Amino acid sequence: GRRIQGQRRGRGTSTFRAPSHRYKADLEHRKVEDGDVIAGTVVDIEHDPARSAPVAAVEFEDGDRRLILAPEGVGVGDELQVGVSAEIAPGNTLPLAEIPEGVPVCNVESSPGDGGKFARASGVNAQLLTHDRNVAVVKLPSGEMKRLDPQCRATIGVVAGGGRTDKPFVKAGNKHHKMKARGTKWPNVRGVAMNAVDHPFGGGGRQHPGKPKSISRNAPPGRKVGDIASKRTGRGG
Amino acid sequence: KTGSSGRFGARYGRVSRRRVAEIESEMNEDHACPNCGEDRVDRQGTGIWQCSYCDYKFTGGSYKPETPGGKTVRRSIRAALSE
Amino acid sequence: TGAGTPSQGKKNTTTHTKCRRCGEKSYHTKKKVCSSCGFGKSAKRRDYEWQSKAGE
RNA sequence: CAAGAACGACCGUAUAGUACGAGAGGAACUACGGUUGGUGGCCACUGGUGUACCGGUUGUUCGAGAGAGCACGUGCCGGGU
RNA sequence: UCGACCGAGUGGCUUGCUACCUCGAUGUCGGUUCCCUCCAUCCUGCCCGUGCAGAAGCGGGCAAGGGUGAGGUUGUUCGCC
RNA sequence: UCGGUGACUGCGACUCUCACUCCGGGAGGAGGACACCGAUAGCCGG
RNA sequence: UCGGGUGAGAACCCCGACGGCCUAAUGGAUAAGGGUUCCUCAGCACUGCUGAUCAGCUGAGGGUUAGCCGGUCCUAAGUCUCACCGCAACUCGACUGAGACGAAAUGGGAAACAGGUUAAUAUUCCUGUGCCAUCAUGCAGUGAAAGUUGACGCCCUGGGGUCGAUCACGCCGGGCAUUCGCCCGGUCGAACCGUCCAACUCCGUGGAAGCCGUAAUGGCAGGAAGCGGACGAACGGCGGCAUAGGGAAACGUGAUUCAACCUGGGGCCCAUGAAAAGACGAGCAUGAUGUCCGUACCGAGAACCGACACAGGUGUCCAUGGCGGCGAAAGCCAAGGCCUGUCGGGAGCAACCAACGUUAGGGAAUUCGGCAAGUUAGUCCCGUACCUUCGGAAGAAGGGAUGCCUGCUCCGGAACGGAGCAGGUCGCAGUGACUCGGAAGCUCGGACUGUCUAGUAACAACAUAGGUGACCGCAAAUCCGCAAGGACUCGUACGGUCACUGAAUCCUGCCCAGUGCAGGUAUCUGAACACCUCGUACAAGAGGACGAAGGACCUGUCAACGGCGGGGGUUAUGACCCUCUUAAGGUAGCGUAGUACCUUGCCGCAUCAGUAGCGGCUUGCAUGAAUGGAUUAACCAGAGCUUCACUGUCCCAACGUUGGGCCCGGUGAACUGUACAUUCCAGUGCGGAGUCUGGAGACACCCAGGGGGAAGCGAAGACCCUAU
RNA sequence: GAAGUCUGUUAGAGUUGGUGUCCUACAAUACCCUCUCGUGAUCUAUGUGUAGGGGUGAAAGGCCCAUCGAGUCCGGCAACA
Ligand SMILES: [Cl-]
Ligand SMILES: [Cl-]
Ligand SMILES: [Cl-]
Ligand SMILES: [Cl-]
Ligand SMILES: [K+]
Ligand SMILES: [Mg+2]
Ligand SMILES: [Mg+2]
Ligand SMILES: [Mg+2]
Ligand SMILES: [Mg+2]
Ligand SMILES: [Mg+2]
Ligand SMILES: [Mg+2]
Ligand SMILES: [Mg+2]
Ligand SMILES: [Mg+2]
Ligand SMILES: [Mg+2]
Ligand SMILES: [Mg+2]
Ligand SMILES: [Mg+2]
Ligand SMILES: [Mg+2]
Ligand SMILES: [Mg+2]
Ligand SMILES: [Mg+2]
Ligand SMILES: [Mg+2]
Ligand SMILES: [Mg+2]
Ligand SMILES: [Mg+2]
Ligand SMILES: [Mg+2]
Ligand SMILES: [Mg+2]
Ligand SMILES: [Mg+2]
Ligand SMILES: [Mg+2]
Ligand SMILES: [Mg+2]
Ligand SMILES: [Mg+2]
Ligand SMILES: [Mg+2]
Ligand SMILES: [Mg+2]
Ligand SMILES: [Mg+2]
Ligand SMILES: [Mg+2]
Ligand SMILES: [Mg+2]
Ligand SMILES: [Mg+2]
Ligand SMILES: [Mg+2]
Ligand SMILES: [Mg+2]
Ligand SMILES: [Mg+2]
Ligand SMILES: [Mg+2]
Ligand SMILES: [Mg+2]
Ligand SMILES: [Mg+2]
Ligand SMILES: [Mg+2]
Ligand SMILES: [Mg+2]
Ligand SMILES: [Mg+2]
Ligand SMILES: [Mg+2]
Ligand SMILES: [Mg+2]
Ligand SMILES: [Mg+2]
Ligand SMILES: [Mg+2]
Ligand SMILES: [Mg+2]
Ligand SMILES: [Mg+2]
Ligand SMILES: [Mg+2]
Ligand SMILES: [Mg+2]
Ligand SMILES: [Mg+2]
Ligand SMILES: [Mg+2]
Ligand SMILES: [Mg+2]
Ligand SMILES: [Mg+2]
Ligand SMILES: [Mg+2]
Ligand SMILES: [Mg+2]
Ligand SMILES: [Mg+2]
Ligand SMILES: [Mg+2]
Ligand code: NA
Ligand code: NA
Ligand code: NA
Ligand code: NA
Ligand code: NA
Ligand code: NA
Ligand code: NA
Ligand code: NA
Ligand code: NA
Ligand code: NA
Ligand code: NA
Ligand code: NA
Ligand code: NA
Ligand code: NA
Ligand code: NA
Ligand code: NA
Ligand code: NA
Ligand code: NA
Ligand code: NA
Ligand code: NA
Repeated sequence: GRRIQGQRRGRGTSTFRAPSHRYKADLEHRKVEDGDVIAGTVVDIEHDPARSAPVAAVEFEDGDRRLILAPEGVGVGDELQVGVSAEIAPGNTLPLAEIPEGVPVCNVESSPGDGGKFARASGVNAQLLTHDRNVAVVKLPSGEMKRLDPQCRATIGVVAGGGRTDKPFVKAGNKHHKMKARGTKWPNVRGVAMNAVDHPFGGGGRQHPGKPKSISRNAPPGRKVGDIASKRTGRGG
Repeated sequence: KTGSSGRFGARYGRVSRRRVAEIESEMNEDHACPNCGEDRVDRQGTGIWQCSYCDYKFTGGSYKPETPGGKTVRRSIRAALSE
Repeated sequence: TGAGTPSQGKKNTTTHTKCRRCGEKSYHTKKKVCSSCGFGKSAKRRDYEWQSKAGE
């Protein structure tokens, strides 16, 4: 048959790529020398076209101006701090070690100095639970308990723009405009609505998969479609 | 009541129209500014809030200035002030 | 719209042009590559054994 | 020599409330009148057409008036040899 | 007047059988329009019988000149109304 | 065939750092003889 | 079309008149593309749907002038080169780094106007005037890089304001005029230099506790109005430029509406709307320099693409010419262009055909089906049902009005803007043409807008929001690459990926036996290396021990694939207990269905009559729950049915109009052709004969017709079988 | 003054019926009337990217220069039956 859609994706052609040239900033914690703090002032709040969430323009002391991942409740004129010694306030970035257990936190590094990885999307947060000289235990938005180096830096607060998904798109057009800002191919034709040549679920005199949807982890690309390595399906049971 | 959802005519069904009205009603309510306390805060765009009075511009929820999550942050700090 | 005569009307685009190297009108002014002699692709001149019968 | 169906069929009246029949009911020969289907022709009559013609009238252009052009092969409407 | 069983046939309108004709193609079903024909006759003409009083029928003979129309369902042919 | 004692190896359990890998501008940090990669074997594999 | 010109020759080459055609184009300027087609002279063998004295044809010659218009410079999505690395290798390959390329209408951008001129170029030449950049000199400065600009989405809207158009009133010229006195054109004048400034923002004063302000939002003791000031627009006003230029002349005043251009206010985003060179910041004068490339013409019913002078296709600007009217609509008419969507002449001009008009009475009887046609129509007033997601349904339906003339009223600053009143008055008809809905009901499907088989399918199919399940903590899940590497990703679970269902509403039952996925697993099974035994002076080989994933086995899971029967016991639908296969045994619903064989099921509605349609019943050949069930307002070039209205669809056809057809001049193909051929009725023959046989008929040639036959022409049958 | 809102041959896009005209065409997909959309998932120019078991596909096996259930060119090639 022919390569399936998920196979076209990997080639990285225009249709599948993010509109990266229209994106504003790669949001990463600024680097501090060591054993220090550094302060900046929030100059502006703007829209982040990669995230559909707001972002804060900060002007730092050493003269550096950059966008940062903004938690809720940050505004123009606010002073923000980054470092070991920074105050504990929404918008400040500190190592997990210096943060009080029980404080909500965002833009958490997976490895120290990586700029941050976890809990970056609208309204989300990580919950810092446990300290140690060894390990910091963090609960991620998915609910997973994550053991992290205490030297991993996080930002205090929950990510801004919470409640984004509360409103229905209501119409195809609204989805459309969002999808233009993303690395996605849209709209979505059901495999079952295709010809056999085009998809494992394609073909037949009526629409139906014609094989179980739960597919093995070991299945090759072009065959791995439907419910991948599903531990269960449905609702009940 | 249809609310702002009247712009939709007979389209889209009841849940979607109802939720868009409710969300947009609260979005368009008078909001008290975190700075000056006046009721002059409006939405500039997604998650972006501004006071027409003192000009303060700040981050908030997508459709409302303050979210339950964000309201918790402030508390969790003080609860950790005195261990 | 017919793929025939009606679609022929839109063809005002210049592609293949006289090539600086070989003189054929094969230099594709959008690719900057000559389809005849290989200019812009290859320092060596474009040539293939399939251009003649196998035994000559 | 050639062609034709150039005619086919029905209803009604007189016959007769007669013949027949207990009654109920109810014919025919013949002579008339009409209808239908087909056929050939014709245009006084009725009807259609009639961008021959005459009138009314909208828009616009020729300054108005008068008189006209265009509006699809008559702008439209009324009449019609 | 209806007419079983069994027996003998005629037609070539159905259906089946055969695989003789055409696969370098003989354009489908139904309908329509237009022409000619057959008779095993539905009506009309002339008759015979009657379980033929009359009237209305039923059955049969000769006979193919003319007629055999309009509609509702259905693509329908057919058929039902 | 009677036991203190090299080395080799089957076995499953463990700790290191020094290759190798990742993070870090760096100092260093996280991993670590695993993983990656090379070779081979079994299972699945329209 | 008439008359004329030229010529050997004139229907179509040219002049005049008359008559027409085009109005977002058939006019004006251009992009691509063409490439000399442009202009002139001389021609007619070629090309030109006829002819030609003409020409985009033939031959010769000529024609394109730039500091200011473009290119050039900048950067965009991207692209290439070199280095690095990969590859057996490269003209191949992804990253990273450096460099370069990448915009002629239509991104950014130093600077030009007016007049004149040629057969053919002109913001380019000529005249006049202006402007920019660089450099040199001199004066000033010595400030100089912070900042501003370049530089930005969509929707609504105010103010400023030019051209145009219009009004009023002068002047100049023209037209009409047997009457009226009206009608048309013009009334000019640039870049640039100087100057003015509304809005926004700000300052001082002031001191509002209900005022200020808007089309609207709004504003304010954190200081409103008012007053004063700072900064500060136009391709705009004003003055110069200008006794420059242009005009035959006059060579103009005011106004309204106001494209351009300027400058504000509001609203929207699960959407956030380039970048860089450059400019400003940063004075003046006098000189010098400003090279290189493009420039003709067409830009299309004959200069482009489509083999053609092809009815096709092909981007931008002129969206402000008049009447009309809501209008960039129709219709009519200017400016401008054309008679080249290029063969003509003749016949009341027949039949027949294309495209149309009218058609008495009837009114869907036509037909698969109202297919085709028709009806209705603009605007205002009245009035408006079921249903409904409360938005709709709705222009529901239905009813009335509509012109002209005379005099007025109201809103508004006013319109050559709008809404009314009274009186008069003509026609069959006042949205008088034109423009311009027919309406109502029942059922099915898909919720809706959207997508699709370029070229027989536009639908019920795809998409969609919405619902759901699955994978994944990012050194991830998923995917591309042989590799070097890469998309997702300037992303991080309110995220991506992978699937199913398909708005809303009420819902979504039972089954884990098989299959799939996933987890677990004492024991069983489970390969190779290493290890042990035998064998071999070594080796082949035979066996053993150990035991990964996987499997057996166990468990979870159906909004996973799918399944929901047969046969029996016992108060509408139905109830419960069983058995068997094979886990369960069809719940809520819906049901003769777009699913029902029997089938035109039965009953009812409707019709004279209804295999249709609708409702009810319903044992369902073979309904049923995200293989989603039921149902549903709104929507629909979707499928079926009914009613009113309408009508040449029909009864049943007629007459007329335009272009053909027919005759004449000129031009001038193709299909097809074994031969013979005036056939007809029968027969025969491989069973479907103009040609054989028997008869019949048959004088030759030509015109027009509608197509019975040549199993007519067109295509080595798509159906069907056969081919190792 | 909102809307993937309505009317609308504004421009522009699309292509339902006529199974009309054409069917050796004006045209190897045309003409006319009718019809749908026309502030948006809109239409469009120019530039640019994705390449053949590959792309692209709101999915029709649609489209990738009159070529598509695997483009085109040349070669294997005088393929084999
Ligand atoms: Cl999304
Ligand atoms: Cl018929
Ligand atoms: Cl140019
Ligand atoms: Cl305003
Ligand atoms: K055959
Ligand atoms: Mg990053
Ligand atoms: Mg969702
Ligand atoms: Mg919305
Ligand atoms: Mg995209
Ligand atoms: Mg889908
Ligand atoms: Mg399909
Ligand atoms: Mg497959
Ligand atoms: Mg389905
Ligand atoms: Mg399905
Ligand atoms: Mg094609
Ligand atoms: Mg060549
Ligand atoms: Mg006329
Ligand atoms: Mg009328
Ligand atoms: Mg035939
Ligand atoms: Mg007889
Ligand atoms: Mg006869
Ligand atoms: Mg295979
Ligand atoms: Mg010429
Ligand atoms: Mg001659
Ligand atoms: Mg000449
Ligand atoms: Mg780039
Ligand atoms: Mg360049
Ligand atoms: Mg430009
Ligand atoms: Mg010229
Ligand atoms: Mg100079
Ligand atoms: Mg020119
Ligand atoms: Mg022509
Ligand atoms: Mg005629
Ligand atoms: Mg009539
Ligand atoms: Mg009627
Ligand atoms: Mg009928
Ligand atoms: Mg009939
Ligand atoms: Mg119709
Ligand atoms: Mg007034
Ligand atoms: Mg039905
Ligand atoms: Mg639909
Ligand atoms: Mg098609
Ligand atoms: Mg359609
Ligand atoms: Mg179609
Ligand atoms: Mg669908
Ligand atoms: Mg979904
Ligand atoms: Mg979803
Ligand atoms: Mg029924
Ligand atoms: Mg019945
Ligand atoms: Mg279920
Ligand atoms: Mg025979
Ligand atoms: Mg003979
Ligand atoms: Mg054959
Ligand atoms: Mg077949
Ligand atoms: Mg709309
Ligand atoms: Mg419309
Ligand atoms: Mg055709
Ligand atoms: Mg393009
Ligand atoms: Mg198919
Ligand atoms: Na399938
Ligand atoms: Na037979
Ligand atoms: Na044959
Ligand atoms: Na037939
Ligand atoms: Na007879
Ligand atoms: Na019938
Ligand atoms: Na001519
Ligand atoms: Na000025
Ligand atoms: Na006008
Ligand atoms: Na629409
Ligand atoms: Na199961
Ligand atoms: Na199972
Ligand atoms: Na089922
Ligand atoms: Na539609
Ligand atoms: Na007619
Ligand atoms: Na014939
Ligand atoms: Na059409
Ligand atoms: Na291929
Ligand atoms: Na070959
Ligand atoms: Na073969």
